[PDB]
Amino acid sequence: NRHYYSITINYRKNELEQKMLLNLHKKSWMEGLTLQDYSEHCKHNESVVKEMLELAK
Amino acid sequence: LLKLFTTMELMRWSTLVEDYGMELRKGSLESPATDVFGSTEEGEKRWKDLKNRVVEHNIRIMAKYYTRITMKRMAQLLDLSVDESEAFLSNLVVNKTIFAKVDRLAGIINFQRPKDPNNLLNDWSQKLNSLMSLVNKTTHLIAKEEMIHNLQ
Repeated sequence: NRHYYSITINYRKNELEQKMLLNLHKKSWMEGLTLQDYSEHCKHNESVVKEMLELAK
Repeated sequence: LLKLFTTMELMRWSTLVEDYGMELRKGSLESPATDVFGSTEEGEKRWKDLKNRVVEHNIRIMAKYYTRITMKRMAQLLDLSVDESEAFLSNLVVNKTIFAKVDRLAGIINFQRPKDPNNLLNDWSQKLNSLMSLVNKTTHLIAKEEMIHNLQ
């Protein structure tokens, strides 16, 4: 640290970055029409998750 | 060949009688039909095996369809006995008809209607029906939404 110091770092985020990046990331975790992968896992409850239910037991 | 190709309408082999008969008569082309009937028994085996092979083959074609042609009616349309249809079923049990339904009560058969597991089968139908409705609903939606942009 002698002869050689540092400086603090803060940020800035405006609401277009906030909601564009926010809905960008929520949409990056959501689907297209968003109803798509629902019934898939509803019916993997009948096909796959029953095995995970027995293993859970 | 094209009649043996696919989607065989159940056709009359008496229409094939004149085809094979003049197929013996003409020497214009395929002259060794008399050689197909060359041996006293062998061409007869080819012939009964041939009618047999197509009369099993078309059953394998209509066996794709679940449309239930109700084989007691089919034996009447075929003008053949139900006892040699039991022989046909002896060719079917070795031809793996083993997924089918017969009746003590009726003589009508079913090639489908399994035990139908709803966690497997109606699962699967509900899956591809629902999902294909969703994503096929998705595409031309935004596509026609782009088609109406060009009217402006």
